[PDB]
Amino acid sequence: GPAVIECWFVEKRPGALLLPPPRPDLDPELYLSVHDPAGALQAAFRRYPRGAPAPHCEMSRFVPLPASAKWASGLTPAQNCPRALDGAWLMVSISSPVLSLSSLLRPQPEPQQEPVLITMATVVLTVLTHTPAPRVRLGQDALLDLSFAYMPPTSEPGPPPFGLEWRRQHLGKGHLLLAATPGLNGQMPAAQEGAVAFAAWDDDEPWGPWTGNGTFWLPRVQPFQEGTYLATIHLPYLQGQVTLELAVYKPPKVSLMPATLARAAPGEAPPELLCLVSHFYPSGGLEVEWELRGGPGGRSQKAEGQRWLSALRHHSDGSVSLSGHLQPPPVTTEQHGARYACRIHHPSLPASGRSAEVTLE
Amino acid sequence: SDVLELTDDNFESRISDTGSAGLMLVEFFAPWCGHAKRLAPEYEAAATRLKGIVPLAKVDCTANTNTCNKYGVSGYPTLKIFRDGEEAGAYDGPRTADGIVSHLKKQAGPASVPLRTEEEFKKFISDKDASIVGFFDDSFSEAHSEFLKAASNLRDNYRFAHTNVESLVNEYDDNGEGIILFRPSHLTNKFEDKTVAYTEQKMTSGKIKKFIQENIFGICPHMTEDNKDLIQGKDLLIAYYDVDYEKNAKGSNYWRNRVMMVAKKFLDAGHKLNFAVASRKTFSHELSDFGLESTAGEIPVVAIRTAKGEKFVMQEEFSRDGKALERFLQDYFDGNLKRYLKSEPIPESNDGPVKVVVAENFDEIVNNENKDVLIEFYAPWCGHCKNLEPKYKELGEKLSKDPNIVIAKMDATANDVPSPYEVRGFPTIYFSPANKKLNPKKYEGGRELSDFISYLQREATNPPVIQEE
Ligand SMILES: *[C@@H]1O[C@H](CO)[C@@H](O)[C@H](O)[C@H]1NC(C)=O
Repeated sequence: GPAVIECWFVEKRPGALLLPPPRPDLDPELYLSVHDPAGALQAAFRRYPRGAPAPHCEMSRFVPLPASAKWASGLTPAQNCPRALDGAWLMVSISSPVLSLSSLLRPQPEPQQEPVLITMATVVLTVLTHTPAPRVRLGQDALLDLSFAYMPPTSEPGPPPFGLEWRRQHLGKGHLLLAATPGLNGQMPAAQEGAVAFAAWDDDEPWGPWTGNGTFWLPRVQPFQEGTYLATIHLPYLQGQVTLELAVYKPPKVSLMPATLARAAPGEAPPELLCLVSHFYPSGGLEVEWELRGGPGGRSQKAEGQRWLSALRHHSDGSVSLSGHLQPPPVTTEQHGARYACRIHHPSLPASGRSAEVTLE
Repeated sequence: SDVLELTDDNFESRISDTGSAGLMLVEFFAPWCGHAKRLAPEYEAAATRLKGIVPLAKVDCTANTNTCNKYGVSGYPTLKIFRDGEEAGAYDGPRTADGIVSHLKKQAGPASVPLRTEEEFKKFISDKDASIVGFFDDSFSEAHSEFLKAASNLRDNYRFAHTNVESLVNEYDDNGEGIILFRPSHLTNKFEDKTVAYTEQKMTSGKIKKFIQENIFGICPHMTEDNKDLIQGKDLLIAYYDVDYEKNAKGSNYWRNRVMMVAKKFLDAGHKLNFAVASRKTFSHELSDFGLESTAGEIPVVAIRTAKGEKFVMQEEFSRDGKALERFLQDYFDGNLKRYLKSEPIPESNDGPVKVVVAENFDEIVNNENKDVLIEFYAPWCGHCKNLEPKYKELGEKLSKDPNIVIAKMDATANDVPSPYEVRGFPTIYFSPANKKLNPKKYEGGRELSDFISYLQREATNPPVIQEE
């Protein structure tokens, strides 16, 4: 994967993360040589798809501070700031269609270096997700992947208690769906919509660093659960946040009525054909095409006759249905054996669409 | 401002030039610390309001690693008091201007404040806290000396004063040497005297200390953040409500008088128990240990915490009659009350395949001496628990025919987990043998249906009957 990552520092200033090539174009208090003890940040970009676009990166000044929510207060019992967190911090936000990551770095006081002018920085906490734009089938369970890694102050038991929070946000209005602080028995907010999470440290080795899981499990997703999901990992005074964009979808089932046609004499018109486009989502982008296959004009010609569309039918699960209708013209003898079909197109379907046909006699 | 800024450079030097008492308060901090930023205003106020008395300094640890390392600062803010240049203990007080100024003023000695005029006297015992006043007309008295020993030993918890003023000494003693304890006048009440006289024949520091401890509070003191550590610990009944003697003195007395009204009866009758009233707000964080709702209702809520740790909560509402409180006390002393436990309601129907355990029926189910009980402690949010749910339900069904084994589960976040057991993470599974109810074994095995069957066959008390298909 990428060796360096162009980044923007905000409060823009150009910066870069080096996962040493000189860079007179950068600060270099904004040119970071990344030491990642826990390894999550480096492992994420080692897997990065080759030739994949450069990921978006934002850098900013971070100030350790107790979590604001009261449920997380348990992580910070003592009423005083740890000295081990003295020194400046930078929060790194990386997003792409491949992943969405957040990191807390501790850069050295001064840039200087014998080989090249660059600032040494150490990765303390990494929060990552490999499903930044999940697409779950309506009625199915959604598993929003989440992993993290923490490197404790080597200035001084097993991995410490931590906090995990998942919420769905919309227009500054956020709804907490799940919260936990594994390793610290406390009063947690009620889990919503049947959600649960695999929140835990991957192992309990003596000194660390450590990696952990926090993937969210949302049962039988419906269209109203569609949207922006924020996941936050908490450590005393430290927090990392990632954004996921959940899309719900359901391809339509296509069928015709009558399912089969009886024999008919020339100049006679077949019965109105009904193309049922059932239980699909989103409602938009549904297109209906009527064709006459295997006829006196190639095995694909646009059908003739009157055609129309039903209004949308709305189901409780949020999916929708609709009907296409076609009144074919009087049948010719040179149409015998040909089939009338409806070609359905919808973003949740292949390029060729989905069809249903009936044979003429 | 009036806050001296010390550094690795001038600390050792500037830390000695102290005011009169050789005392200096030092704040070790970092400007990025939230708590430090919050204290800043207060500390500036304290400094100026103590000018001349006791100097206040602050050391920026980010810029002075050597002095912070020397005094072992590991968190901000860290307030230390220095005497004549050496560490003299941390400042154990609220991080407010009032808290700081008052503590240091007392700290800036004397252990016992000398009263030279009735004016000074009246003003000393007009404090919100009690007053321990010694009356001595002889400058070389051994009693006056023993009193000063007490003052020094206890100056940390009580207010001491003494006087030789003719008037005062006469009015409060006959023999020219006595000690009067004055309870805060705003708590004066028709149920006990506002002052208590020392009556021991001899006057020794030890006897004085015991005399103080035994009488300063009366039958029902007002527990505040300042004196809680002196009131809690023993069998204690606390009535919580809108206790505030500044803006709600009437309401405060109204309820406190009804509490003391009942207390006195049981107390005079010989029963043993301490009483106290406290602000539902100042101690709102304690209300949850008794499962009490802090509604702005104003009506008081009562709860007892034995010295052991037992918790008893009055269920009946507080009657302005006192009869309700009298009932609760009767039961308490008669052993009729059930201790308090956080617990979900006992389910209406709890008929397998997995027994549902809550704190109220825990003993009945898990501790039925005649059974082997495998209990799973889970959490609503835990994913691994959700995956085990079905597999665990099957285990229950397969053991349905066995009359010795019970398969149960309890939501450990919505129910107090009884002493023997310790819930580390989720899920925590325990196995409680039929005759080792005090020694349940923590299940460390796998969480597959086969692992549970295997475990039970290998640990059951009596050979297990596992339905098999
Ligand atoms: C997170 O936990 C789930 C369930 O145990 C597992 O399937 C998934 O692979 C884990 N992912 C990580 C980050 O290891």
